[PDB]
Amino acid sequence: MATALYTANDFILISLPQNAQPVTAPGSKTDSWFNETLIGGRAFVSDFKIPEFKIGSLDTLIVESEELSKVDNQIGASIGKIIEILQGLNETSTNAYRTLPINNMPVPEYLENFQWQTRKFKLDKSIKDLITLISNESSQLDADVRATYANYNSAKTNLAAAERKKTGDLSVRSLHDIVKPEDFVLNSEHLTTVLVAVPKSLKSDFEKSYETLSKNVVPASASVIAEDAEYVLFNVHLFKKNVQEFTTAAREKKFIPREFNYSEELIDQLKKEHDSAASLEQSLRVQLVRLAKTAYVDVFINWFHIKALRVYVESVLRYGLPPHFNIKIIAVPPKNLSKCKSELIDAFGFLGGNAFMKDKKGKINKQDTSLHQYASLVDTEYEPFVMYIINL
Amino acid sequence: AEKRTLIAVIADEDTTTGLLLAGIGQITPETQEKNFFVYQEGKTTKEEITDKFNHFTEERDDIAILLINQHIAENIRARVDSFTNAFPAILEIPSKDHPYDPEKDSVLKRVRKLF
Amino acid sequence: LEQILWRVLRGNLFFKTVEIEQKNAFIVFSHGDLIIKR
Amino acid sequence: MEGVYFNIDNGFIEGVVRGYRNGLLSNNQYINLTQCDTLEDLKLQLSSTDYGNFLSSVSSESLTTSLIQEYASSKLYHEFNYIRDQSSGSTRKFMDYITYGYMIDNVALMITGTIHDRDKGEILQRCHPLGWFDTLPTLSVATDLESLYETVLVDTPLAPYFKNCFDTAEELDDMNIEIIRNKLYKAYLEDFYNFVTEEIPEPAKECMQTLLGFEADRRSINIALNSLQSSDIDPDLKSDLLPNIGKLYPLATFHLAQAQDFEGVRAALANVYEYRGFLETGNLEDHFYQLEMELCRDAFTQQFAISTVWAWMKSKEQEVRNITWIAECIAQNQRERINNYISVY
Amino acid sequence: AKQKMGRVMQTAAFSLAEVSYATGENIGYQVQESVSTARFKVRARQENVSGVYLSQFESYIDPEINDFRLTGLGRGGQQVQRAKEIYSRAVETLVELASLQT
Repeated sequence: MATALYTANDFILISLPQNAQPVTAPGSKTDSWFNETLIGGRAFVSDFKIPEFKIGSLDTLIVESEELSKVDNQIGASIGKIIEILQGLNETSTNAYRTLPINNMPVPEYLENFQWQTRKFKLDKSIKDLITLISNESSQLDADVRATYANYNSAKTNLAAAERKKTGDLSVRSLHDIVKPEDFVLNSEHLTTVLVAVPKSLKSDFEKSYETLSKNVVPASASVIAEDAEYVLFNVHLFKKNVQEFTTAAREKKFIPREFNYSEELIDQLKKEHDSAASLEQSLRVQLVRLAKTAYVDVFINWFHIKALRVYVESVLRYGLPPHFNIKIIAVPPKNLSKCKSELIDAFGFLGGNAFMKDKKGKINKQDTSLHQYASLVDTEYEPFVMYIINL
Repeated sequence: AEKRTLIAVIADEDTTTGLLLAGIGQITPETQEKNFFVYQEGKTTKEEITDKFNHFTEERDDIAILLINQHIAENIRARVDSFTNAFPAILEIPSKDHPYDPEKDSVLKRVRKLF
Repeated sequence: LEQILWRVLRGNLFFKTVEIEQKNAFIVFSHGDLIIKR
Repeated sequence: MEGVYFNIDNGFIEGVVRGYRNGLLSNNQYINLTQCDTLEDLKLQLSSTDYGNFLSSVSSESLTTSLIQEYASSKLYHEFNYIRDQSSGSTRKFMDYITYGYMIDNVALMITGTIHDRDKGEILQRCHPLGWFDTLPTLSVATDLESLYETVLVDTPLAPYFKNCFDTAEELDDMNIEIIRNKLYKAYLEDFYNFVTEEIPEPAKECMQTLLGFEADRRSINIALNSLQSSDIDPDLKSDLLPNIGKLYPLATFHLAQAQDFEGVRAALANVYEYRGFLETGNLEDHFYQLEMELCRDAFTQQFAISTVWAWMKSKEQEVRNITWIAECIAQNQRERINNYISVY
Repeated sequence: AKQKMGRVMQTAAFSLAEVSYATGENIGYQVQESVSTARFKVRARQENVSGVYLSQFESYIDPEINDFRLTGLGRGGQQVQRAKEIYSRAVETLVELASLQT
């Protein structure tokens, strides 16, 4: 079905000529057969016709149909990627952004009023440049949201890297938020600052063996200036030459020595790195939300126009004569596309031929191969008329 | 025109294993001889490195650039310094677990004199 | 299967005919003059 | 059950393996060693382990390449040959099959590499209790199935290479170490379930079934992900497909592994794993190591059973690679990538 | 470019040495035995803007040449494949940076 369809309605795009009739109701129009002869009497029909474009030959129509099918599949995957990227941010639930008004109008009202209206497209140019420009615009719109999500993931990785320096286990963390001018003196070469991480059980052994841990030490420094979840932090002042003997006695005592030096630039850069990473991730999430919403809306409109142009090119290439046909969109309810697909395929299956018609219902997609797409370049299912499955 | 597509590698087993895993060299099946020579730390001699550099320098024409480490190039600094042709080109790069040295570059010595 | 693959990969833009031969099968397709490459 | 078995052979090997398992690198030493970036803090935490005895004898601050291989080879040989040489009975005979199954993968790659015309002058041992000059050179030098079956028949008990040589004698699995490694991994995965089902009556095992099922599912997903993008044949057995839990099908693992790219077996197998919907090899490599590392510290709580020694023997492979990657990355003045992403030890 | 190529070659040699030491087996013998073709090649071209002729090199990768069969041994296969891909990715920038020596 679809990766972003939770509680959204399903629609089936069908194309047939203006002089065709069903096999279960001879002498009746397709609109009255869709409205009155629909399953359960609740089938909603909407206009999905568009203006005709300039066609040079069937050779350009086949390459435009294959490029329209590949661009329709790439736009369909790009719409689901932006829908999954917008759903991953926790900005859209499983009952919002799939069954709500998009583009300031409903899905049936906006789909019924879709008559090939654009603000950057024309009706006298080639459809290949418009389909390639729409596929490139949707691919750039999905690539912008993917780059914004990658930048937000890098900012979250920088904030997680700053979180280990901000607190936690005393193995890579350095005191830069509880430092004062009365616990670490580094204004002369005689005295220095050495951090010693000891456990809770070994606090009395480090406090009693702190005087005998190294020569030339400062007494009265046994205090809890910092606290962790696996050890305690203590401050000790001594010479630089006694750091090897104090680190050797601390390593022999089963303690954890910490290499720290008194410097304001290290704490200032350590706090500025976490603040810049937090502000960069906070701005990157807010930019990635609006970029994912605008890329989802532009990918939805470009996916709808590419689906209408691919349905018109598939109906014109599969139908042949005449050049004009009746193309409309039928709105089906949830869990009802199988009856309308089997009734519409069984009713309109006799138009193409009796050897290429088969019973089918719904749309079953797979990860190894996307089926029920009506591809004209790869192996897939085929019917006598133009039939497309769209799951919102 | 293009007449060489293979690159020679003369380095340690880690850099030669990464360069062989990347696909820069291969083994030609016409003579059953590989286009690279692995340098063992303490296992190989200087005669095999000078014979492999002499066989890869003038005995083969499919080598585009001849790779050589700075540590292995120090024992072959006479033959490496004596060879100044660009076919194949000699590029002295830093070895694994060794820093960059300006004295281990044969092109820097000739380029320094009369610069 | 060739008619199903040609109808699935090219639509209804061909002719499906079969002729018995001496074994072999005589097939004939019809299309445009500019679509001979496809 | 408990209170019905009085196996002194499992109690002696459980205490001898518990003596070396007591002074080892725990999860706090690996978490503090991964966050540490100092030579004294890295050597102080790793120095209190079994591999830190060589660092205590030869003091150093920077981990070298040959020192990590010599200390890892002496730690694995002291942790495998010492426990294997002091054990006897069904505990030592069943414990020898775990080292023979790990050495059979390198022995099959050396036997195929000998016929492949490749150079060989040094071979490292991961968990193999036998050296690379007594049993590995005789099986690696021989290329016939009769000499491999005759050399495998002299050892007691029989190794797992006899079934791979019997299956490879008819040319039914592959002509390389890839398909023989996947079929040997599947037969080694079935042998743990056969030995666990056979020893279920006398010994009580609960953590070995969950660790063997999670390690079998992670080994099947890792074997299926290893054959992706490597030109894996769909007809030959190369994805290691087999039922081990009940939520993994062979068509979903082989089909999603070969050319399909369907990660539905990961989310369908469980939701508490590290990777269930991911598709990257980097996140799946750390997720497979984090999932394989789980069920190791919790299995060490129970004693008087071979399930703790089975996970304890398998924890040395991830502990040697994590200690070698952390010592090489911290000694080489760089940051760890796979070790920094993993947090489950 | 020699300094940056030496730093990138030192980082790639450290990652390949860490993956090879973490693998626990001779990966160079299996890579040398399984290596029989050149996946990454170079193209000799004449790009000379000067009084004499100069030598240029352009990196090219074959599409049929896939990754070598060195994976599938459990945990070491993914580290060997990622170390091979990172080794080729560092080797392309190393050859592209070292192409100006001729």
